[PDB]
Amino acid sequence: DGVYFSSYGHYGIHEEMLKDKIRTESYRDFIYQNPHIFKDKVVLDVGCGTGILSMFAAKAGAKKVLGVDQSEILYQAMDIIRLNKLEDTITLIKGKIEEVHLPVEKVDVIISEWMGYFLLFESMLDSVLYAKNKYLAKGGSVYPDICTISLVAVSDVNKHADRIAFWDDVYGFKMSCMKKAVIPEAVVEVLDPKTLISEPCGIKHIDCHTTSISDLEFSSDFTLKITRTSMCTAIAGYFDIYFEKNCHNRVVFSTGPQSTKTHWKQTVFLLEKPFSVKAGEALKGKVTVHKNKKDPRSLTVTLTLNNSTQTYGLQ
Amino acid sequence: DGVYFSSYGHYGIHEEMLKDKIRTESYRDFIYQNPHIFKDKVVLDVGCGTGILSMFAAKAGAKKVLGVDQSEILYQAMDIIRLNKLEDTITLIKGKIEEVHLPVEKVDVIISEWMGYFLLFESMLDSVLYAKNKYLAKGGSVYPDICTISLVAVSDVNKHADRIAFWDDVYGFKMSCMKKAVIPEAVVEVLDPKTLISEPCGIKHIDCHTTSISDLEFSSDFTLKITRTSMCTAIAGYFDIYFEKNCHNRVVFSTGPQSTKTHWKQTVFLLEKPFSVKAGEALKGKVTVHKNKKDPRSLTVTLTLNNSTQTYGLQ
Ligand SMILES: Nc1ncnc2c1ncn2[C@@H]1O[C@H](CSCCNC(=O)NCc2ccccc2)[C@@H](O)[C@H]1O
Ligand SMILES: Nc1ncnc2c1ncn2[C@@H]1O[C@H](CSCCNC(=O)NCc2ccccc2)[C@@H](O)[C@H]1O
Repeated sequence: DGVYFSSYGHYGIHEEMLKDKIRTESYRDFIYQNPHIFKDKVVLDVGCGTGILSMFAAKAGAKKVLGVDQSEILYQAMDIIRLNKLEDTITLIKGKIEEVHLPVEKVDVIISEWMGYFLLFESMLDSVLYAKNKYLAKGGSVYPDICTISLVAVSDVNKHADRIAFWDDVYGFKMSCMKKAVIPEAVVEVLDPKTLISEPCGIKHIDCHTTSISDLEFSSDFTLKITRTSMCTAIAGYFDIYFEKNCHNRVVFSTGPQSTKTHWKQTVFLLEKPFSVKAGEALKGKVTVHKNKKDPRSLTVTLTLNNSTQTYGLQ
Repeated sequence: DGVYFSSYGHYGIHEEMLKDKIRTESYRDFIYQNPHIFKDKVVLDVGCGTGILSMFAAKAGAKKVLGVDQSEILYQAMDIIRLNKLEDTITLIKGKIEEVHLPVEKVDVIISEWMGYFLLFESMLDSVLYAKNKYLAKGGSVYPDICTISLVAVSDVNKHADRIAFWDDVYGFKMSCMKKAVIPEAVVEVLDPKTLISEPCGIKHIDCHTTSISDLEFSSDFTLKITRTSMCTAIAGYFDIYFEKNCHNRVVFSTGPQSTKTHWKQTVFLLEKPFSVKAGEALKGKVTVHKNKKDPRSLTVTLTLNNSTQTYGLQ
């Protein structure tokens, strides 16, 4: 989509992503501490951006790195690779991974940073799975290989009031009809871990080696173990990223609220009707994640909890 | 423009603007403390958004309020006015102020919140001046009536290094070619007032009663009185808003770094080549503000200082 690749044309998003130390050091450590994965191999960097994953792979001893991006950032990547004198190892190709012509039939390794808010926002894993099905050699590997999504309950009456009740009295005037636009929009924000009132519950496990495209729309029945008697005002979502297959030095990071903040923050679903929970309670709910019918890069999250159902949107 | 009015269709920008207490209380105080300006008058709210200025004017005793917005937010304004039982005083009209049909020939008062980053970003004052020339009755008033733009010198080597030098060494790789995209982009951020190294210099005075459209593209020769021997790394811009004409209770707010933060923050122009200044020095420069030839809602700021010239863009 023209709007989608246009946004990634600007250096601003690439600066934010590169300055995310948890993200950037995790990939750096994965590659530098497992050079047996890259030594003398053919590597495909899907959505290479500025191209630093391709340069990591070269440093780790890749025979050949193919960096692919549809964004205009690829022209910056070309200059960056030339500035670093790596043009004999790294080839950059402008286009969608779905339609570009590659100068090889097969690659030994696919690496990518495809993750959106709540993991699946932007639907870029579909592109990586296209690349894997078409190009990954027999016995090849895709990294990161394992991803999880988790939910956790939140009590934060003040944050709820600031976003919702706010619209009841604005300098004496009623603006209550605005609440209808607010509730269905998922909020991307850093969550104070003091406001967590449950143990986390895993709602999705993905292995990029065995997952199909169709698996990326899913339902889960979840149980949240309530740890604090309180008013439940929201459910928050986050994701964990693992580098595992054939690793001597496994790497993990979490985007959860108990972990150092990343640029992905946490995804918060505000409850239209907050409700009381008790420590020890097993809170049962159902969550379904779909691609938005209108824009398949946008997500729909359907949440059933406390005998009420709300659908939330990520952009 | 479709992109422009689309952005103002979402409640998010209206929430941010309404929660800016300095902005919102300034307009509230102006209207509530000068009701003689509104009593039994016909009022035009140009770009009414959620419509709360129209409701302020009604409370202050307006005979008739016409709220105009091209954005889809106008449908929310219609519901808000009905919820407050003000539909007999306030009429909302969907369209551009340049082309809508008004049910009156003339209005006594125009009120608007048209100000962008560095005052003139988005070029919405052109629309307010259209409305004034077409609709303002003989002896009518436009608010806010007086605006200034100021510049101030900054020393912040660390912030400069974080935005510019950062690209020289990214995990051992050279990304110096990215600096070319960064320098020309004006930064909108809250400036630490401890990093100011000059007295402010006014570069523009606008009275909305007498200013022409053509006056909104301007040049100024400025002098910054340096107060701290230091490395000058940036020039910051901000603006002041006055309610004056026929006021018994005059109202002012500043978006400057010595004042409480607003959603407009400050506009920062990073210098490609920081240079040394001395306390007592009279630093002479020239600044020109133009509409972007490609998109006239975008600004071009041409800065000459220390015998070097850089053009900066606001989106
Ligand atoms: N179908 C597609 N075909 C081709 N390109 C596509 C497609 N879908 C999306 N894209 C691009 O994918 C990127 C995603 S954002 C990651 C940038 N890469 C990056 O920082 N690498 C360095 C790095 C450093 C440390 C840790 C991780 C990564 C954008 O540039 C999109 O334009
Ligand atoms: N040519 C045009 N014709 C018609 N509408 C146009 C045109 N150019 C821009 N617009 C609209 O102008 C608004 C600017 S943003 C201020 C919203 N109003 C607001 O908060 N009022 C309440 C308030 C409270 C306290 C203090 C001040 C204000 C947007 O909604 C645009 O869609």
